[PDB]
Amino acid sequence: SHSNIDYQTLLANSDHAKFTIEPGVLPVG
Amino acid sequence: STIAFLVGLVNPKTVQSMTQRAI
Amino acid sequence: HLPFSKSENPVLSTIAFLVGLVNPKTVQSMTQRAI
Repeated sequence: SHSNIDYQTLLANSDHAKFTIEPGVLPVG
Repeated sequence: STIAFLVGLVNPKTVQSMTQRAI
Repeated sequence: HLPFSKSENPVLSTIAFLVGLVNPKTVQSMTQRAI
């Protein structure tokens, strides 16, 4: 079922005017 | 560079701005 | 950095290749003509 861990899909869409972020991209630097 | 061409000011850093630091 | 010998302090991390891969995966060019 689960693994204590969440993930991201690849089929969603964009309002093209969002205001949300997430540390799943590793822009560390 | 990013700092080598800017002082007393800088791009913010929570997003992928280090792309700049590799200019 | 490399254009800046002054680099961010670290003892065990990963910075440059990280954003590198982020941009890479973002390309989605599964047939990216490139190097």
